[PDB]
Amino acid sequence: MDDKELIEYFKSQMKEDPDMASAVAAIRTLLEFLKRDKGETIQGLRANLTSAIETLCGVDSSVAVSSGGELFLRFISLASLEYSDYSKCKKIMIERGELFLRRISLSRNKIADLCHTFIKDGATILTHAYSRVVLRVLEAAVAAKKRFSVYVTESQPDLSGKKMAKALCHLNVPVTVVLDAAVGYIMEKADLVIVGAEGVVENGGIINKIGTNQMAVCAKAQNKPFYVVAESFKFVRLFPLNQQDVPDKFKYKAKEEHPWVDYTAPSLITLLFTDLGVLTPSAVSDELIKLYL
Amino acid sequence: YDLLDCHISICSPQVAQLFTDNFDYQTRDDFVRGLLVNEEILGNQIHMHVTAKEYGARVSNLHMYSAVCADVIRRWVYPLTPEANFTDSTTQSCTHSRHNIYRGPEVSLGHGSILEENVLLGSGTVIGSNCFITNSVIGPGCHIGDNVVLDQTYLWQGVRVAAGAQIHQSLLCDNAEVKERVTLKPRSVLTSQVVVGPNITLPEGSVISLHPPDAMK
Repeated sequence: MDDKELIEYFKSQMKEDPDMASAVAAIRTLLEFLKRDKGETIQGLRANLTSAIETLCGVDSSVAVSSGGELFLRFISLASLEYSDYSKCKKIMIERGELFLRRISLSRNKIADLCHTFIKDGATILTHAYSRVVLRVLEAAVAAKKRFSVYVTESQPDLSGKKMAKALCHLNVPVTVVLDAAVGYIMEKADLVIVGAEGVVENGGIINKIGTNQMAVCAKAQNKPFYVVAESFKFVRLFPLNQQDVPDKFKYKAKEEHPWVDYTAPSLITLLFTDLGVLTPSAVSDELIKLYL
Repeated sequence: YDLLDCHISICSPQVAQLFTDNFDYQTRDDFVRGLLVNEEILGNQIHMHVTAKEYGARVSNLHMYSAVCADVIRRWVYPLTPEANFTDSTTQSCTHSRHNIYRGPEVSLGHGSILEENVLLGSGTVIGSNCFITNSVIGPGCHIGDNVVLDQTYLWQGVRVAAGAQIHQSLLCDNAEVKERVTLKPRSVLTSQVVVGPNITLPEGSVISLHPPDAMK
């Protein structure tokens, strides 16, 4: 099928269910594209898949999409070169893709189960922007008879924090909203910091919504732990050194341009909660190599 | 004059004989006094050993009962704390926290409640909102309302307390009940199944029991 069908299917899948990330939609679109092929040679199919991934990347500019596409491409073909009939190989790869899609969807519950035991009783928690996995973690924590208070940030320019505040108020939890310029003023009362992630880099740092770097520095100045929640399919191969090493195709969405993302160094992070387990920033270098088979 | 009695002694078989020859002896004090008075012959001397770095006590009335309970809570007798669970019972387990706070299993807590220090909660207890409990022991399976103040009190199993109450230094037995707008002054005792009505204020030293008032009204 052509690119117009690809874009239409992608947008329809995104719009049908709001509780879904871009990566899952991209993976489902790629699987549907795989099921609608007619070729006879493997590398022609490889070229078609690469072109499809490249076209899909141009619509939405997020880090997770490209990494998910690459992981899907190199995970689908562990053993598909044995027989001489195209049909058997195609069936085997379709089965492998279905298995991969099945295995993708169990990460959030594992993350919540591993992370909910780090919250004390009667504690104040700071957070930035909106993230669904953090909400799941908090739901699991409140299901275990614990009490805490939450501070959130308005997170300009789209006021994303108020949405998370409204979602939190539905679970009768004390939640308050502060300004974007009062983070350092309010760090005094906090006890721990939990944020989401948009991509994990080779040296252990992260890429996230603009405004995380200053919060991390302020928390480091007063010796507060910094926790990160992420997923396996968000691992990318990149080794930035400063703020200007980030590729420009991720900074500006499709100074005065207001870049949307920023990078945080591994020396300001305490622990990482992934579906692979609990890893210090030093083990990410090995785990990324092992993952990229 | 700086010795505390533990009521623990090491006795020889001969002691038994001395309790059959003298038909009038009835306690240990009588035996000690008789031995210390008659210094003629046989089985005369008595010795004492004094310790300094261990613990030992006996319970004989309410005052010493309260003192011993307070000493036990604060880990003064420790090979044995509430966390140890030396009884090997499945219904008596707890977790230790800061400021000497012990929490049993499944116990639920409301919003705004504050526990100061030296508190024990049994399994199944339910607590409302905006309470204040200090230096108290609560048995298993008790229901407590809202805006309740407990200070140096002791509650046993299956006791229900209504909202808006103030209690100080009192003991409650099994299956007691207290209605609303009740204030118990220090040193109050309630026996089994005793119920106290609302809008009352008992004076100090009150004792209430379901048995005949002084041994059908």
